[PDB]
Amino acid sequence: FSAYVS
Amino acid sequence: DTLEGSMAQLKKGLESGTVLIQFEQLYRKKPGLAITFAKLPQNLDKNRYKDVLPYDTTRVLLQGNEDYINASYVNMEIPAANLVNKYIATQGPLPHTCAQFWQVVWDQKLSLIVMLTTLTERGRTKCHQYWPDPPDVMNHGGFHIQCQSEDCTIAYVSREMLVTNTQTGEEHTVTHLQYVAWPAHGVPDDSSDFLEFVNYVRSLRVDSEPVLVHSSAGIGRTGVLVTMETAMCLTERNLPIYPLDIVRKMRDQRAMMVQTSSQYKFVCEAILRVYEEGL
Repeated sequence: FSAYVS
Repeated sequence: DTLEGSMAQLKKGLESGTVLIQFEQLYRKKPGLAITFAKLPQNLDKNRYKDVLPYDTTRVLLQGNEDYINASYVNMEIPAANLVNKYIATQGPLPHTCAQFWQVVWDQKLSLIVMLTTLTERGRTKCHQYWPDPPDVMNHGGFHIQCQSEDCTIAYVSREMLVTNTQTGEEHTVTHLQYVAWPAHGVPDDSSDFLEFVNYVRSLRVDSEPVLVHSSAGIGRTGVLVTMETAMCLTERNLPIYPLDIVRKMRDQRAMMVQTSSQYKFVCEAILRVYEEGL
């Protein structure tokens, strides 16, 4: 799952 | 202080650089607020982003229904005006969370949805299309959904949706506004389109009733919108505006609202603009 802040 | 004083301070703080320094000091998530349900195994893939999760205390619960949704109540009080602007702030629905999304709209009979994202950006999906292209009809979570009209302006699309509970035949209508000129992690492509849009959303409110606002993650662009609506309400009533306090009060209810310093700088400059226009 990805991070939004990245 | 006064509206006049708060604005002198904002103007000086933007030239001084201290307004941004203090924004970068502010916590992104309120320390000590439990985030547990969002991290349960059955709920992890219901979050579009691993780091954007609702607090237990303000997460939206479905009526008579245990299903989790990544959505938060965000209420902005202006007590010196006996006023509360209610929101439900949420992420862009995933293919398998559209049923829960529409269930929130139905539970609370929400009449207004504000979507601050395009469906895709740079070949990547940012939000599932949870409504059908007219005239098609769509099934979600035991609701039939159709788009009764669709009209594109410069910066956004206005759609009217009909939601039908299939078992009862009861119908509900919803206005849906999709702002398409505002990239993730960035500022609106045009500040004047943004300000007109925000005032338009204000005019479509029905008292007591939350506005459902979402983007991709439901924190960056949604935070800027919520800040601006709050500031507009305050400026019209000659009440002091402290954007840092506004951002903090949002973050106490949904973590990370207003994502970047550029977004914060944008909204502060827009607040000064509207103040200078109102005299």
